Amino acid sequence: LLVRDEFSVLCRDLYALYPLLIRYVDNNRAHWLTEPNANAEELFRMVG
Amino acid sequence: RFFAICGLQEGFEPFAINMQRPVTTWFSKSLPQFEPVPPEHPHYEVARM
Repeated sequence: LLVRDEFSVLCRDLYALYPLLIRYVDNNRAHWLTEPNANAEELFRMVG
Repeated sequence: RFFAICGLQEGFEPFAINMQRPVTTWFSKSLPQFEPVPPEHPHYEVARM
């Protein structure tokens, strides 16, 4: 019962959120070519 | 050939997944042939007197 955490718990969440919306825009095109041989033969690599 | 990447991991099966013979097919011939006039032909009306 404390709205003081709204500055701590929340707010700062947007800092990591905007950071997360940077690497995801790069891995997308990366997976738009690493899906053929990745899904073929075997896997393990992308399983992580 | 491709399938795999699309298909299996979203729920799809080929058309003739389990059959013991090839699927028959049709086509348009071209050669005209006579046939009775359908009474729903936009602009053609025939009747008996």
